[PDB]
Order: sequence, then structure tokens, then C-alpha cells
Amino acid sequence: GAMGTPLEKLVSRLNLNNTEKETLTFLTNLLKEKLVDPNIGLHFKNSGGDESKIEESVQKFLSELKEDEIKDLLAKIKENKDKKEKDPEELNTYKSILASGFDGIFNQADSKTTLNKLKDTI
Repeated sequence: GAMGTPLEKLVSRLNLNNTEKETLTFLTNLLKEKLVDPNIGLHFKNSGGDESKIEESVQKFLSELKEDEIKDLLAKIKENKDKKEKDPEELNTYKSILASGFDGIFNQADSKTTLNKLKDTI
């Protein structure tokens, strides 16, 4: 598919640091990892099933949020990640839950309604 990660243009105006970007990268990469499973990307697969659909969704998701809520989200994911990455299997489940929650966006779900899922995972 055609895509050049357009979200990175607005990510720049959000002013994210290494701590934020790593979490965002982690998020996006776990999506491209778990959403390819119809059990996890139920909406993803049935909305398109394209890697770039993720690259669009994350963008449209965060675009309708607050800059400080993006920080809020990433900080939440980060700390959970960082405490669960101590255990690869535990982190794996976490990544799975994250993706299965973000998957809602592909079903015309609101960005905040889907955000609360991610920010309220652990």
C-alpha cells in the first residue's frame, strides 16, 4: 500500500521526547503485530486489513485529542509497559489488550472512547 507515515508531521508539533516517542513507536509496532490477528484486529480486518490503516487510525485518533492527553496516554502505556516488559509473556498480554482496544477505532469508534480503553488498560 501507499503510505509515508503522515502522523509524524503532527507528532512534531506535539513535541514528544524520547520517552514519549518510544512508547508511541511501541504502540504502533504492537498494533502491526497483534492487529493482524482476527481475534485482536476484528474491526481492523473487517475495516480493511491494511498496515497503513493503522498508520491512518493512530493519526486520526490522536488528532481529535488534546496534546496533554497524548502525553497522558503515552505516560500510562509507558509505565505499564516498563513494568511488564520485565516479563516478556506479561508484556505480550498487555500488548494484545492494547491492540484489541485500539481496534475499536476501525469501527467508527470515538478517539476518546477508545483512548480511555488504552489509558485504562492497566
